Amino acid sequence: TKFSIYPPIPGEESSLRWAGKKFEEIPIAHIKASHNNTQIQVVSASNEPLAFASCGTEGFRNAKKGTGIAAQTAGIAAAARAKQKGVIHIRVVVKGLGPGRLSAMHGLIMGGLEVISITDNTPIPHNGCRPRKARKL
Amino acid sequence: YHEDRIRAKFYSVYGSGQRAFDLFNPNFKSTCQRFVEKYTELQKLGETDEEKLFVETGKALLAEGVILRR
Amino acid sequence: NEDLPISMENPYKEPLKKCILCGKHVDYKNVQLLSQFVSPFTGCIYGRHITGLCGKKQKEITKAIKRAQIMGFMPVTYKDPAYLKDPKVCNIRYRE
Amino acid sequence: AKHLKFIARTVMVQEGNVESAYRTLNRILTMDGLIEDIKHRRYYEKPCRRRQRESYERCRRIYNMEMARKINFLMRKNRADPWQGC
Amino acid sequence: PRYELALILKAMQRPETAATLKRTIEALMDRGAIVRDLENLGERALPYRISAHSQQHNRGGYFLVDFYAPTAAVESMVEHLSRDIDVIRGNIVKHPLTQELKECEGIV
Amino acid sequence: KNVLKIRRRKMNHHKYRKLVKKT
Amino acid sequence: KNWLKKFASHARLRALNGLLYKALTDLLCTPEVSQELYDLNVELSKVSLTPDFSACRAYWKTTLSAEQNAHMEAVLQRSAAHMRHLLMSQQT
Amino acid sequence: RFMEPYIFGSRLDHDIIDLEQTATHLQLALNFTAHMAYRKGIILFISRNRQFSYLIENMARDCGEYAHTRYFRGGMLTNARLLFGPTVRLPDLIIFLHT
Amino acid sequence: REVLQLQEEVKNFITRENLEARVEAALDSRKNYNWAITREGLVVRP
RNA sequence: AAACUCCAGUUGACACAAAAUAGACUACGAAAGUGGCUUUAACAUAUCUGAACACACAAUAGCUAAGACCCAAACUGGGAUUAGAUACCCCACUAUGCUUAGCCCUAAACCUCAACAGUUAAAUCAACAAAACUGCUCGCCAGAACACUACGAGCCACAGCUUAAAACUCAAA
Ligand code: FES
Ligand SMILES: [Mg+2]
Ligand SMILES: [Mg+2]
Ligand SMILES: [Mg+2]
Ligand SMILES: [Mg+2]
Ligand SMILES: [Mg+2]
Ligand SMILES: [Mg+2]
Ligand SMILES: [Mg+2]
Ligand SMILES: [Mg+2]
Ligand SMILES: [Mg+2]
Ligand SMILES: [Mg+2]
Repeated sequence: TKFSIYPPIPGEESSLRWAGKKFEEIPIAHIKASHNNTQIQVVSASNEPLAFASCGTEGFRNAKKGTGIAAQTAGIAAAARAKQKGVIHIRVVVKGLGPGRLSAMHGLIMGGLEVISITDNTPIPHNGCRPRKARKL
Repeated sequence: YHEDRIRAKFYSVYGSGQRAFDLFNPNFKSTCQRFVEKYTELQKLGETDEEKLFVETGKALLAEGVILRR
Repeated sequence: NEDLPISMENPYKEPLKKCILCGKHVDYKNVQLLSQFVSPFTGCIYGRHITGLCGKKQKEITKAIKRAQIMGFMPVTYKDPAYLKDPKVCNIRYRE
Repeated sequence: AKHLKFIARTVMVQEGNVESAYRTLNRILTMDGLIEDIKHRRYYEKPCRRRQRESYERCRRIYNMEMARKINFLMRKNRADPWQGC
Repeated sequence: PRYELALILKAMQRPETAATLKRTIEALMDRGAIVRDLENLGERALPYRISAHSQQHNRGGYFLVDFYAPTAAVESMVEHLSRDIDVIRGNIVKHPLTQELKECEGIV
Repeated sequence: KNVLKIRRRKMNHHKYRKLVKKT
Repeated sequence: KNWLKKFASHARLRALNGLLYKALTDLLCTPEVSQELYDLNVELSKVSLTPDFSACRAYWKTTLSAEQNAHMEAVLQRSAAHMRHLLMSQQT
Repeated sequence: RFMEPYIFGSRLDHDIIDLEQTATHLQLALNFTAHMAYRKGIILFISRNRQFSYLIENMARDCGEYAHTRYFRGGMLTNARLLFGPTVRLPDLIIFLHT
Repeated sequence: REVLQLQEEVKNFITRENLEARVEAALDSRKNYNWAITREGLVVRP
């Protein structure tokens, strides 16, 4: 069977399973990678918050907070707290183009969680609100 | 030239002849040129309907024994 | 003299090239056709350098896509998964 | 917000190759122009500056294509000298 | 002129859908329309979630109503569709067949 | 084009606007 | 503008250095400039601006192999101008 | 543009040179060349087409005339006195096989 | 010819009499406007 | 560093705001302008030219009234830097950007090319810009600066706009 890079459709029945569960039943790791901070939250397929860890909650402060190492630490801690609740597989959903976009995922993998799919949900307005003026630096 | 029209039709229907051109021969005669000569003869000894001339020329050339795959 | 060239239009003139949709009606309800010209992952409409369509049919497809999207016939942020296995007519490869 | 989730901008992983999937996602987001959109939307770009930028990029692309075509056309002559000596 | 009404109705049972369709066509006729044909495109999942009349919809029935009406009818009919509670979304467009398919000689 | 004429126009106008404010 | 002819024809310094370091790293993080550059995984060590602001020197960490270093250098030098253009277009 | 009067026509975007005019022009050119050779004038063939440099040099040597198929340094003709000597004799006729 | 075509067409228009029957028949029918194009410019029907 | 912690993340509900991709298109309109969807009206003239003031219009900014308020933001506060920094950087928040009804009538309002008709032959042609010209009409220009000024006149404008000088001075500009 040719591997399909596209996700399964919840309607159409598929044979892909992970620990006996379907795609729509796997927990979701929501990563928000801001410019100065990275926040990871693991939730269930039914939206029950299981674990939460950011670079700020792990002791990093100010400019150290928006680094790859801080995001890796936050991902490791989130993976640990989720492993304490029965999570082994996750679907990743990243939001933002901050420095910890990939480091947080690395930390999640290094903490014991298995990633089966990556999704991007960075907000892109189709011209809604007006951004701020450019800096005159 | 007038025969160019005929040539055009030929090169669109029977395609480029599998036989190759020899431009070094000052009197080289292609399959298209044979078709043109037969078409002109049929026009001069008969009526003027382009499609009928085309099919009659094809029939006469096939009778002569030259292969013409459409 | 009979051998002189005669005034004439080029008989060997090749027909002008036509786009794949030339002569065909583009309808906002034909979501299957419209989905062939949007990104599978983002639903963004492809440019003519990708679709290969002429200007008129590019405009027709763009207008039909916007109409279908706003009227509740087509998704906006992705290509409908039902049409992911249609013939690929766009010159784009994600190495997927 | 009102669309179905886990279809848009979603990549499946093959044999646990997470890095390859992430890089494919980056490729898709860049090829669809979403990365450029996000980066350009951080601060407001004035309409006149936007128009100038688009004009410059269009003209640069056209000029580069023409130069590349010229070089590709004149690369045919680049071979071993056939009349060496004379 | 000739118009096409694209109708996305609430996912209902057959009697309610029939009643809604009859009511819509009756409104069309009351506004001076000559209804040519009614086509059922089927019940399907909506492309996105639609909120109408304080209700959220994820599935709907797609119907087409071809008709001829005076120009003043359209606006009136639009208002009517805004009030019908069984109509998730209604749109009156100029009929696509009335648009002329100009012929092309190809790319210049 | 002569940019000095545009500069002189700028100076004269700015000087003029100051006077009307003062008086 | 008739582009065809044109084509054919200190505390502040430290802040700018840091800003440009972050900007260039974030540009290298993606295929925004080119896929060939992205596949190289070029890492930057620092950014230094000359005191008169005539050049921005971006120091890229070298690897152990030599042919890889040469290929990386070639790609980077070929892609410098596009990076400058992107940095100004994003209004960093 | 100035070659238009000598062109019979264009056959599928390829120009055809009217040979009836070529006959008269070649007649006049060959007559002039023969008369100059009869008068013992110096004849210098010139051509930068490297495919025919050897042939043109052989021909010039054979007919007892002169050839220049090589790079043309600035001032062969206009500055001949400095580059050959104060008493050099310049050609009486030059024939371009390639202009 | 326009008028003759329209005359024979009006015979199958929805009036107030056949509204119920026509609505039921439409509810018992399905119309498909979907069709795709190929790289050769050919239509593939669903 | 201030600021917030009625903070932050997921999910759901949810604009009087502005309109990714298409657009690598170069279209519409007298110009200004115009790039989300639908519908209704609808884009003058079967010679050409024809106005600072007549008749209609005219980006942005601005002025009256009422309304809406997400975001942005002149001003105004706080934080930081600096020799000073009330600028540049960070945070908050106004007039204003939006709707309705009236004003104001200005722009590098520029393709810095006046409108119509014609030619490509000449010496192509100061230069550069954007190949060189012809016929006809209207508008405008006769050294620089004083001067997008003074006075007069007109104006819904009152620190405003249009029109627009002279005296003194210079050999240049
Ligand atoms: S080429 Fe004819 S419609 Fe596109
Ligand atoms: Mg007039
Ligand atoms: Mg006057
Ligand atoms: Mg005026
Ligand atoms: Mg105005
Ligand atoms: Mg406000
Ligand atoms: Mg301009
Ligand atoms: Mg005029
Ligand atoms: Mg002024
Ligand atoms: Mg006055
Ligand atoms: Mg005044």
